[PDB]
Amino acid sequence: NDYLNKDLVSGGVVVSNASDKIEINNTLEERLKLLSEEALPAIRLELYGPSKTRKFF
Amino acid sequence: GNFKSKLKKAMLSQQITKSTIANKMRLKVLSAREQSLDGIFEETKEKLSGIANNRDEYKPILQSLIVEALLKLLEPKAIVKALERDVDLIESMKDDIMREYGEKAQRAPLEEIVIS
Amino acid sequence: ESEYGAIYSVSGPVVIAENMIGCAMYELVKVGHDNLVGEVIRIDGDKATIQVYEETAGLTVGDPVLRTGKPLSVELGPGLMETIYDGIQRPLKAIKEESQSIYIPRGIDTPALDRTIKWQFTPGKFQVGDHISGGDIYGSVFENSLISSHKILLPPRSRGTITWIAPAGEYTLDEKILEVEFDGKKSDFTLYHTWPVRVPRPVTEKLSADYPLLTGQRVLDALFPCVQGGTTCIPGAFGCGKTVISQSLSKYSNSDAIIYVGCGERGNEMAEVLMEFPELYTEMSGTKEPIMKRTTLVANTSNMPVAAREASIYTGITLAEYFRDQGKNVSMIADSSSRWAEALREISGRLGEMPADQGFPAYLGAKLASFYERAGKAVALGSPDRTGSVSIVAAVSPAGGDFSDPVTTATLGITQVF
Amino acid sequence: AINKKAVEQGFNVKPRLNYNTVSGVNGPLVILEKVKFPRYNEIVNLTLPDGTVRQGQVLEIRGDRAIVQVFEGTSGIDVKKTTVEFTGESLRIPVSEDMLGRIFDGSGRPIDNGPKVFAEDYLDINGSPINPYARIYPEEMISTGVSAIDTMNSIARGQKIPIFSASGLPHNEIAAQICRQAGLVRPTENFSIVFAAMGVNLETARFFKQDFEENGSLERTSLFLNLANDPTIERIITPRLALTTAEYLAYQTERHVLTILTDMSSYADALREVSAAREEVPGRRGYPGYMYTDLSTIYERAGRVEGRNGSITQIPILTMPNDDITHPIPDLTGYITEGQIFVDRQLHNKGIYPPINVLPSLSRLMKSAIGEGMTRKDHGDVSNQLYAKYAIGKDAAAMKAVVGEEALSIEDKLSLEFLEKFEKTFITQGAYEDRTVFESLDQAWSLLRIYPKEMLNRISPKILDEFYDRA
Amino acid sequence: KAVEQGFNVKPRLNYNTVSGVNGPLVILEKVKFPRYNEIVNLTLPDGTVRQGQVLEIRGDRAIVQVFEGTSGIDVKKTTVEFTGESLRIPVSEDMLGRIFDGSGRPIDNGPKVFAEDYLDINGSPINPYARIYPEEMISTGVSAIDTMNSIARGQKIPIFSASGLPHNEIAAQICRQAGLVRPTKENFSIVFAAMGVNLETARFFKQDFEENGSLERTSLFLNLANDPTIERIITPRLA
Ligand SMILES: Nc1ncnc2c1ncn2[C@@H]1O[C@H](COP(=O)(O)OP(=O)(O)O)[C@@H](O)[C@H]1O
Ligand SMILES: [Mg+2]
Repeated sequence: NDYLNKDLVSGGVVVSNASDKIEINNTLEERLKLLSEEALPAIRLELYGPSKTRKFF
Repeated sequence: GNFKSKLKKAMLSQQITKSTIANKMRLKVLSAREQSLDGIFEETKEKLSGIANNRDEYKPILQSLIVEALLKLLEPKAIVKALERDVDLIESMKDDIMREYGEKAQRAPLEEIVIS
Repeated sequence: ESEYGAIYSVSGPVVIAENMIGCAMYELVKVGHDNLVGEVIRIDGDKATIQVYEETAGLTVGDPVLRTGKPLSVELGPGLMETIYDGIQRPLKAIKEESQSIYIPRGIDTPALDRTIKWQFTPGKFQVGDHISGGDIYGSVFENSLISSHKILLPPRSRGTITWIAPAGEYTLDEKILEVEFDGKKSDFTLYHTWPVRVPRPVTEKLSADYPLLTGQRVLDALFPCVQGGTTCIPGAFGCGKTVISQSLSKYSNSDAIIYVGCGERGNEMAEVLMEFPELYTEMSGTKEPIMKRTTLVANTSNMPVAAREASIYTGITLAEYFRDQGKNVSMIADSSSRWAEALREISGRLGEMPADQGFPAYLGAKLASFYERAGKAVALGSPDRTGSVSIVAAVSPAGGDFSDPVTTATLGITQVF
Repeated sequence: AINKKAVEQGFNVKPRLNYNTVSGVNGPLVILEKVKFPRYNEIVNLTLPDGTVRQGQVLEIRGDRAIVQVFEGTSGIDVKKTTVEFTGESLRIPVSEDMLGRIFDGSGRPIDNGPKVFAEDYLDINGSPINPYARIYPEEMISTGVSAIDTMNSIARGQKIPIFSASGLPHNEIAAQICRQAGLVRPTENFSIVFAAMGVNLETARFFKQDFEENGSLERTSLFLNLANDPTIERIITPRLALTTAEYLAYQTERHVLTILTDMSSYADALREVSAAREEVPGRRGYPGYMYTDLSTIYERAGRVEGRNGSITQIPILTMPNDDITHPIPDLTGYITEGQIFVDRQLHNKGIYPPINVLPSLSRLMKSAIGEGMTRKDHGDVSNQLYAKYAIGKDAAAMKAVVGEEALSIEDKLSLEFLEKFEKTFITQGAYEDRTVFESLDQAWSLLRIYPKEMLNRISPKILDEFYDRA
Repeated sequence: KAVEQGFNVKPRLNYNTVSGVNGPLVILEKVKFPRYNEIVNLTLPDGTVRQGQVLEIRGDRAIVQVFEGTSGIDVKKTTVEFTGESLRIPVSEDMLGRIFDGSGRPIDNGPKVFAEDYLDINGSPINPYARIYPEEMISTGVSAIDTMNSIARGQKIPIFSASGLPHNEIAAQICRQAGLVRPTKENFSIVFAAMGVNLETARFFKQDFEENGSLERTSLFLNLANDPTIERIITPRLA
């Protein structure tokens, strides 16, 4: 009955265990927040292309 | 000085050879005694095999061995590994073993005996 | 599945795994999904404590733990000289080509000895139908111009009658070279064999060491000489010259082979050995030949996994012993044994054991004494009769430069040259 | 090329478990219970009741229990309302060539009022040990300008050589001078400087920032600033964020990196604090028994690797408690590092700068970086003779302290003259003076000319013929 | 006689209930009437047999110290058989002139000892009333000992040495030259136990016994530095 804040959440869910002490914030906003950080190198490669000075990985 | 040291070494070599011969003779005596004892035990093993092959004379011994082992275990249920020669002989004496364990342990008779 | 337990606890190098019924003490296991090598050091019901010889970062509770059923062992055969290993007998050069990286990948499994090289095997004095015991030289391969005859020894604790023996020719390590029957069961033997690193290799007889180990240093040769088959320690603070004495002895000593163990020490010290030894030549064989041709390196840098330091030491000595079984005079350089003691101390701390002097485990002195007893001049186990020696030269790094260090106190109690 | 397309799999969302199951807080450490498949070295985010997010590192895992060390401290954390989110990864730093010319917190957060590092990669800050087979032995000599270093403690590019100093000595000035004047003796450009500060007072940070800014090297310097009033435990990751950056610049971008790690003694203090929270068996003078390995994982992140035209030259700065070189921090640092520059309080009091005492100093890579084709052929003999005569002069000064000047031999008086001239001419240099190694080896021979040629017993006869009379 | 009670067979319980192995110690869980200080035989999965001493008992739990080490021991296939006695050594006067392990096993290629008795290695404290006060001086031959630190026959006096010092040579000289100042009317028998010594230390002592003809009078118990460590806790009591 504790519905998500619509101003901050556009979709998705927040799942939790019975005791309500372990949660997973699987919301579209949270997923996008994650993707914005783990996917940053890929985004930079897509936008500005390969770097010129980097020779090894 | 070198000459004196080397003569001392020669004398010590002589003495060590004597001591080593004496030690090998002593060990020869000890090994002969050990081999005599081993022969005695080999004859005892052959005699034990012979007695075990005599079924009528071997049955009381086998019962006593089983009951002694059960009394040491003091378990309600036991397993008995035995020669395939004796499985049939043991099967005919399970009730006797159970009752004898019960009386000799001053405890309720053994619940169950498996024959492995 | 039956051999698979699960990680229960991870703390530094120490992993406690559950459902490990059937594991033996000091048995080798593969921890995690990358198969990190480790050894069981404690059994508690179904839970086994394991010292992992690799980095444990990223190991999760529940990860698989495989029981290999074998102890930690080294592969012994042609292909040991000129090679550098990492402590658990992994070729660092190979690791570099396969990984194609400047690091050492976690849980990388690569053969200790090169299975692609073809060695020119020539049979020995033994022929089909003869009786062969452990340690008997039943062949010889040409490894390099310096080790011109690498002798193929029947593994110790092996016996029987030679059912089949290969002819002279070029064979890879995996190709069968001998077949010996003992009790109707025929055993197949190749150019190499495995030996546990924690059990010293047998000898026929340990002899008194009486020939000098000429290190090339005036002060060491004259005032404090070592013998071939002797045990030496070099305690000193940092910057005293423990690594330069060790490397000078590796370069110029009269030993036929060198096992240099860089135990918990600088990677740069291993880089300079690899760079310099190929450019230094010896006359022991009668012709100028790089000394790298008769040296093996076992490197566990200070920032490599700590628990592997012990392994490296036990690897080195084993390799040394192996070459002593061939009638060679080997010097094994442990630089430094204080780092092995510190690794034991760290594992003991992670285990919550009662500390001995300066935090070290109460069993450190016994371990050092047992390790140093593996040096000596000896008559090889098999035939033909041949005499070898292993000289252990160990650098000691006392904390603060104080020779009251427990490691220094144990070593000086063990060794014969100070 | 398409190598960077391997960055793919970065487009992946991994939902994270939030745990409102903290059980206890013991100083730097927080215990979490009922964790699902805890990961050993994982990094977790603790959201506090007031909304601030701290980071912690899982130090131990046991079944469902996980022990986490929180870098920013555990003050304000409560067992009842603090939440912990498990990221499923180890601590990583975002790396790009744009980190140069930026200033970051001790935990990596930019403090330039600039943007977040637009990551070209995410590198695990613990790194990996370099394969010893993949290393190159450093042999390219860096001319630091200081004659006490370039003639006698010759630093090679890729060397890890700390500065052993004390509380009040001018080690910051010496390090700044080295950063200002370092370069190859035989160049064939500039060093990229990675500066990590652990627990330094505001004055040190201001000094280093001003010195880099004046010198014009800030445009290629990346600063990680943990200050004396910043979280203590954070200092455990500051030298790893810096070195991980250096390893990126040096080995993946082909740069030559000079790494300054100021006050490794504060890093050792933080390590001791964490050890004390852990209830561990303390080592000598209370530091953890594993401090050697922990320091090795920092210092051993330097050198050169095969097939890559970059390098990392470390210069840790290490304050010796009570000026005692046998303290665990300097003692262990000296067993791990390839030499040490010893800043002396006795020379500092005597007005000398740089107060470098050459006798306790060492460069383990000098024997290979100096010589015929690399510096000049007199270098190694001239440094050995200088060391011998300096030690003899110290002995003669001690002897004079007892028996007076009148009783000294002729050789002892020559050694005293050498001592004063060596300390007040060759050792003494301007804070902005740079001397070529050929200028410093011409100053060395003038000191060695105080003695008859037959007293220079450590200089080979061929070198003493060619350079003694030279004039 | 007393030896006649030896003609008795006492079967042994073989347990296979090992529950822990940490260092020297093996914990075994479901013992029936565990006995303190009792000696047990551990059969390993490999099949080799080792010996252990029960260091503590608690209900059905026993803690055993394995003399030869716990390497290779597992909780599944390792069995432990309880002998029911403490550690007894076989003793004959034929032991003189022989060499044994630290555990008392012959290493001179001779046969086992044909026992005249099995004597507990812990002995029994001597009645202080049954003790005689030693007063017969032994000429060690060494002036530093005879004239200023004179040893009486029956005295317990160690040699406090350190490493790199000739304490083996001093002890060998004492054994070589020892004798009464005033002979009563014979050479000492010698019992030499070595714990964690080098191979050359044992060789030195053995060959110096060779050279002086005192080896026929000697029993050696050689636990060298390459032998099990815990076996050193029984070597001095067997000797
Ligand atoms: N025998 C020697 N001859 C010449 N220089 C030496 C010698 N021993 C040491 N050095 C010099 O001192 C440095 C420190 O010696 P090193 O072997 O690293 O000692 P440690 O292992 O005790 O730290 C060497 O790198 C070298 O520059
Ligand atoms: Mg060293």
